[PDB]
Amino acid sequence: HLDNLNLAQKHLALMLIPNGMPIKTYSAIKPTKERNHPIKKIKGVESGIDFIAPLNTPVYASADGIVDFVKTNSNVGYGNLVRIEHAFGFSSIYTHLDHVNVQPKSFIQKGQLIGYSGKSGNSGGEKLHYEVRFLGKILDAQKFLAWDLDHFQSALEENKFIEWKNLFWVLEDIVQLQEHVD
Amino acid sequence: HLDNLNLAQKHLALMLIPNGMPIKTYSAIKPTKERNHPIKKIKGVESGIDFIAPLNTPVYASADGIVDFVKTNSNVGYGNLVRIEHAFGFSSIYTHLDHVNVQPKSFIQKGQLIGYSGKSGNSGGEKLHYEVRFLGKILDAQKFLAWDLDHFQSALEENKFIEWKNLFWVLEDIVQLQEHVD
Repeated sequence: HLDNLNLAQKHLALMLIPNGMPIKTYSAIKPTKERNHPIKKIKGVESGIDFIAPLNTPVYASADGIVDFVKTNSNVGYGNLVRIEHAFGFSSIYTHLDHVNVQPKSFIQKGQLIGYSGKSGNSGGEKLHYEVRFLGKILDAQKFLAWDLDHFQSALEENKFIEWKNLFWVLEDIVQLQEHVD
Repeated sequence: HLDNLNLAQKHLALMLIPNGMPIKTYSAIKPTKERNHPIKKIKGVESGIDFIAPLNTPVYASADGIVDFVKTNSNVGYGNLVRIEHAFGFSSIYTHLDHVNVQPKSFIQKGQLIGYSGKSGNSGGEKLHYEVRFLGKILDAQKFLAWDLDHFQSALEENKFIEWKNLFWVLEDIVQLQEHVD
């Protein structure tokens, strides 16, 4: 069934689950594993990815959801940050920000501006730190960056801890309900 | 706009956000405020509702989501329980269960069986304890019990802490995308 998903299922998944790039301009992308981790201060921690980008680069939500946590005047650890809760257990986090433009409890639309990149906290310089998690579990963010309508299998290969078939069964019942209402 | 929502928005909201009764058979419904709270052991705690029902009554998910936490062999506090995370910050919890039939990380469909009612923990007898929350904040569960297609304003009157207009703007963009794909 993961090979024969319909377009309605694909479009719905890409509104609800993080996908694509959260920033339009960057000079480099590097895993956080390869620098001193913002909290643990050692290399080798599986912890998402950093977009090397100049101060004040706009940062955009990677899927619909709700803001559940922000830090707006912090210069320690992750620094200023936004965490977005998405459907079906996914979350995305955006850190080291210069400025935060959304409030906790605010509903979020995919592509909405949520802040401006900075160097706050233990950043190692001007960059956006980005993580995608599933019930708090760290995932390979690159698989979600590369996920789009023309590359739909990308995120589905993050399959060890996520039961994608069962998620798409749930989404099929949502798409069928709207076809019945058309 | 909350008066002129289309049917596609209404149907989508009722798949994603808790609504209706999580149990088919009960003798009484009473707020948990009116009994000794499972944890605090005093009256007057705003804490959801209890369905007075006999042991082994099946318990059903009130919306689509993901199981984020279970207790399966507990006889203290809330007892055996399932917590379901829904989209847009909502959660539902089902407690005092005799048996739990879902695992953490499992995707859930609205109406799916999730366990069997019991008297586990500080239950005060055979009952299902049920709570609906928004980013961890307790809500008036009766407003979600009474919410359905023919009574669509019911949950929308829980309006003090939830920006329903903004939520429905987000849902409108999902419904428009599927109309464009039809």
